[PDB]
Amino acid sequence: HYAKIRPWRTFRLNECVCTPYNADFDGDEMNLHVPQTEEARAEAINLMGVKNNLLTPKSGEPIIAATQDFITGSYLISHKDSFYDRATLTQLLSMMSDGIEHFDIPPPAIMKPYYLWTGKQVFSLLIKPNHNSPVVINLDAKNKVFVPPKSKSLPNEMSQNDGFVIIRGSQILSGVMDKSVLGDGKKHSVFYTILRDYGPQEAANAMNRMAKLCARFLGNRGFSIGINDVTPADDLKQKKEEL
Amino acid sequence: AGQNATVAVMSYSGYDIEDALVLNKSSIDRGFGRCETRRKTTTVLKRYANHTQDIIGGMRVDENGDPIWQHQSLGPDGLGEVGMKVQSGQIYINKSVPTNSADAPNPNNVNVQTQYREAPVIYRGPEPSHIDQVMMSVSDNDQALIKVLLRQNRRPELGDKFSSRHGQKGVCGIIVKQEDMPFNDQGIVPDIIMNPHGFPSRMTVGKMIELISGKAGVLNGTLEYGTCFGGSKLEDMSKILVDQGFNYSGKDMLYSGITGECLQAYIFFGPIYYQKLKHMVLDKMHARARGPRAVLTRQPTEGRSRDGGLRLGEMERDCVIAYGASQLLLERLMISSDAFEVDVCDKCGL
Amino acid sequence: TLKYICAECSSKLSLSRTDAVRCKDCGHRILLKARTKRLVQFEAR
Amino acid sequence: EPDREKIKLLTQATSEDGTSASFQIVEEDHTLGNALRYVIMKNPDVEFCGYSIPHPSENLLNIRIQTYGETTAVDALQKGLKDLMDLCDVVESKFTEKIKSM
Amino acid sequence: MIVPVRCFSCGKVVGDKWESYLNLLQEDELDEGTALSRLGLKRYCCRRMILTHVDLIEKFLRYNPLE
Amino acid sequence: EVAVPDRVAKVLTYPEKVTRYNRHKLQELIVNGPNVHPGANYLLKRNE
Amino acid sequence: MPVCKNCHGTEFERDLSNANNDLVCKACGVVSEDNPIVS
Amino acid sequence: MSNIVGIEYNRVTNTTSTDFPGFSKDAENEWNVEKFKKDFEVNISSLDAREANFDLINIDTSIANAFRRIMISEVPSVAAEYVYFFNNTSVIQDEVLAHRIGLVPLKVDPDMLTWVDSNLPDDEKFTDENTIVLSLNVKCTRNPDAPKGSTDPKELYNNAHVYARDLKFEPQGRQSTTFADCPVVPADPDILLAKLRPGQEISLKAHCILGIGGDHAKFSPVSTASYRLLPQINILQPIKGESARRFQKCFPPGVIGIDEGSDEAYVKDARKDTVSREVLRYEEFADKVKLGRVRNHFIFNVESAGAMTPEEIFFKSVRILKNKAEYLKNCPITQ
Amino acid sequence: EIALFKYRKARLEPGTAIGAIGAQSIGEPGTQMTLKTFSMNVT
Amino acid sequence: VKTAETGYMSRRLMKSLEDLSCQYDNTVRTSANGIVQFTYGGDGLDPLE
Ligand SMILES: [Mg+2]
Ligand SMILES: [Zn+2]
Ligand SMILES: [Zn+2]
Ligand SMILES: [Zn+2]
Repeated sequence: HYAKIRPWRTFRLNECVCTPYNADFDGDEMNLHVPQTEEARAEAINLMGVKNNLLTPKSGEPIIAATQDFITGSYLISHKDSFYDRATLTQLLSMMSDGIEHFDIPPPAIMKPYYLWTGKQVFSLLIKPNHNSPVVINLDAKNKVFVPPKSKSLPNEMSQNDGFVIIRGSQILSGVMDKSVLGDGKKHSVFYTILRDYGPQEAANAMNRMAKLCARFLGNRGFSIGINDVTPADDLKQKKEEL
Repeated sequence: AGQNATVAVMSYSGYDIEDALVLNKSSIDRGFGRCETRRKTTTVLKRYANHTQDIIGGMRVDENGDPIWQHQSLGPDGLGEVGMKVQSGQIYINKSVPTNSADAPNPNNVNVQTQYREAPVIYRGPEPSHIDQVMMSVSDNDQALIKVLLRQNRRPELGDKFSSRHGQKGVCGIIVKQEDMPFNDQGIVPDIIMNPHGFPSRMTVGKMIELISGKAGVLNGTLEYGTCFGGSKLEDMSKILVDQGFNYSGKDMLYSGITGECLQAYIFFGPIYYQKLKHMVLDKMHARARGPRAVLTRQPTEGRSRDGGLRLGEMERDCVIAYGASQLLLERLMISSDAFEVDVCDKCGL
Repeated sequence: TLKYICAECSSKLSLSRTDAVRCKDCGHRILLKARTKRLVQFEAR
Repeated sequence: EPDREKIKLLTQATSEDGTSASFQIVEEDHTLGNALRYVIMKNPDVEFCGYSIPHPSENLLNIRIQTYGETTAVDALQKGLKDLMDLCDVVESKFTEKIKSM
Repeated sequence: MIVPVRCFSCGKVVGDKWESYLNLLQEDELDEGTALSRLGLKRYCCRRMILTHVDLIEKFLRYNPLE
Repeated sequence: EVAVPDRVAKVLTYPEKVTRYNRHKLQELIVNGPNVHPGANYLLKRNE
Repeated sequence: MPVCKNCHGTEFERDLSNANNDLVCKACGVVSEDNPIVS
Repeated sequence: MSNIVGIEYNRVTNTTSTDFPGFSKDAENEWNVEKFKKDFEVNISSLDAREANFDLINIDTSIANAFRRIMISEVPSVAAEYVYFFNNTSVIQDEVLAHRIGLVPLKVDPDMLTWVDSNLPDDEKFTDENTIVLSLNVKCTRNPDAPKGSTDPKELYNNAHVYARDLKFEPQGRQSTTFADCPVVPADPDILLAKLRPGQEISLKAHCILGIGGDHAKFSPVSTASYRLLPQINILQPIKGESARRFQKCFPPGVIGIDEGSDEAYVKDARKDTVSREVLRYEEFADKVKLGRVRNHFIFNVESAGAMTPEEIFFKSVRILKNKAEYLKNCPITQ
Repeated sequence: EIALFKYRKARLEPGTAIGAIGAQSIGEPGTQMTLKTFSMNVT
Repeated sequence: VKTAETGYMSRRLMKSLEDLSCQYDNTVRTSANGIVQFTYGGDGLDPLE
């Protein structure tokens, strides 16, 4: 890793790379080292850098994409029904790459009766920020579970949910950002695609602009598990009582 | 053995990943989880079998200047005061022994007590502390036993463990100033925020009943039950919560901190008894420099006590072999550890 | 010097340089030490 | 007094003529972040203005005001920041003229 | 030990909240909750200290060997 | 990046041989002092 | 014990800070020895 | 959108204020300084010495969040920090006792003092307006008297429960000038700091400072400066008959009432209830009575720590927000 | 172009401790659920 | 107990397979400049990427 100088003497690394360390944040100490000569410092950073080590070598899938809050908040961002206001989309698009780089606002998914951007276009803006970044990619995959398209339909997109995803020109057109589409799974995630298409640097930049996005938005949206959330209904009770 | 605090179960600010709590400034500043760490340091002064005694006299004034940084908090008695502070270098208890009594000469009329060299024990510590109780006494064999304990009032900092009594652990992630945490109609800002992800895979639903039971206990007045297989049930509990005017499930509508509008999903919050553990970050921080080495291998010591040393190998040095690093694995096991100068030869090169 | 508070009846006694340390009429063996008369300073944080 | 400490234009985020500028303002927090975003955003020339702190332990805030081809984003913040003062002056005047009763 | 001067989460003062509670529990008895309702407690995180907090300083000041 | 706090960053050094390029920066970290964070603890000249 | 380079026969002081505690001289500043070896 | 949110049993709807030009095909009316002055009239309920319920109108949640954010932390207050001691032989250690001395409010109005710097040490820290010094000394013996008191230690020991009124005030020179027209006291005199016993002694000298709420917790003048979105009941298809009794027993006995006999259930007022939403459980009111939480109202409930009236607090918050914006307006831009 | 550029790059670059990578790969999956349900008496 | 056995299994699996290079003849070679397989996996490709 590189260094960073912050107060509050406990360590900080990130949370996207917590999976290879298998950390649990339960009073878990974990020591660091420094190289000494100018040979071994570059030998560490060019051969063991985090941008180089996006893959575990046991099968070649991406292992460092994100973790639980990031995936479950991007699912709430891009579900199917999270139409954003222009002020809300404006704040949410500025709050990923705070002031370092700019964006080109696309035409929204819905014209004159109230202008509302679909959350999938909002995740599409996360991948391709501008036309100055050659980050055009293509993907077609599956959101880890789907009810199959019960009729006689050739694509797996005509289901009760989003199901089969598709990316054409760094733009998602259907789907959510759950597991095995985002990472920690099979070899068809978005970050693996950015990696194989345009190197390690843009792959790291997409993750570090998704992290500041979702960590700062999920504290604003709201999410809880109350006793109403885990309440068995009377129908389930009377079905269990006879079964 | 703890402290009570209201707590909003939500995913807040991304510092709530895997048992990662987030505390509240100006709520922790009002005496929430304040610690007192007490360590004693007893140095019994003994008289030797060489007709001598260890005088604990000190107080080098050095031109009437409220004396120097070594002997500042010692006073004109030899023993340290009560209430004075010490920050990594003041001598708080004196111990002066002679060296002619280290051997066994005859008890001649020559000066046995001719030198009173200074070998005390000093408070080596990262943070300043105070002395609140120092006592000198007697032991079994008529010698001056001295016990002194030092205490520091540790403010609970960032990195400190905070675990619920119900079965979920936690280390704080960041501290929030006052008002970036979501309030309600009454305007009560919660203290801590727990992970919603900590509930399913750890499979805890009794804490989700504990917030409701604590809310009704602080509402109706009575300290409520909750023992094994009995106690106060939930059916009358929801009736009490809906009879006062709150929600029947412990939920509440909350207003966001950084933007002021409402929260899209409801957030439930109530008191949980939160105990603090013996894992203060000052007691677990470690460092290493070019410091002490052993007499046997000229390598650093173990643990944290002597100086410290953090080994790598037998499963750890093989990782950079799996990477293919050559010069790092050479340097951090040869040059940074010990650079030695064995002379060799060609003919019988021993 | 007025220090060396007792631990059984709390009497202010001043032992000499050779005492083989003993208390006053309480009949005790150990003794604590009184607080210094200086001015300790810190903020209320 | 040449007291340049608060506002600072990012030389590595703006365009050539103007129209977009990252303003790194110091010693300020969410006390005026959404109070200034809401006023600059309802300018019909300004089309994209949002605020985000880099890190909470640092006392920094970055705001990026994008606009169309009419006005400069440097001078757009001037008119979008005078109007919050006008808001507070109107609220203070009405509160003073109402608190004289009862 | 001693009740704090202000509560943790909110900021309402908790002075004249403890002795006026035990004085109201000994003389002019109320059950548990109308005591706080007549003393003036509204927000229920200001009510988790007077209801809570066994008094430890009255048991700590017992240990003084004729001080 | 791992955030290394200054309570363990001021005790954890890295040698830098001056190479007529960082002479001003290393002179700044010498004149600044080892108490504050951008500084230097120890030094070893050309002579033994 | 008085082995030094710039001065001769001065006093010494093992360090208290930085967990380094080497036996160093005064008024110029030279360690004048190896690392400390303790048991 | 009619300035109202939806309240469903699992989530809310239309949280964003969305009242800007550039939202649907035209200018959903712009700022227009004459219109914002014409369409702004507030409604004050009451002002006590420790209670204010003054409302607000025609502004979004953003600047209302600003006016509750600066009110709770970013307005100055007055409290003691530096507590000098003299041979405190109590059982309470000096850090916790000085914390109790600091954190209690001190009833004295600001703008009689200025701010302090971090440099210029102790002989020059307190320059002619910095210090409200509060000197204290207390000790007791066994009280010479004949009570019995075999359980309660009230008449047995002198002043064993020291209060906030024991903290005296020492004026020096010009400090007595601000004391003549404004005598200083603490906020509440019946605030328990410590508990002592005979043989123990507490004497000290605390210095004061002017601070902002970002430093410590004692620099906040308001306990709770929050607001409330007003609940608007939007009941349709009236419920006359015997269902109004269950409709009254389900809601609080406040906001809703019944005329007479077999009439419908009207609404008494607006500023009475929170949202209990028990009606979203039963299969009678789940699709018959629709409530909500309207914007535009922002019911305040502030209370003082004892330092100043809340009509001074809100005015000071508005003035310090205007000054904080003016200091950024007059700042030159330098890359 | 793209398929051949991804195939010539996927050739194993010489000078790599393939035995060390493989031995870290085999020794890694220490989960070992060991479902002893059902072919009877097989480990 | 399973992790206690698996740690020693992964440690004693290592030393028999620790020194195994891959020279520029597209072969995999041992410590004594021997050979165990003439091209890695039959193809000679990287199993990581
Ligand atoms: Mg662990
Ligand atoms: Zn005695
Ligand atoms: Zn409270
Ligand atoms: Zn020297």
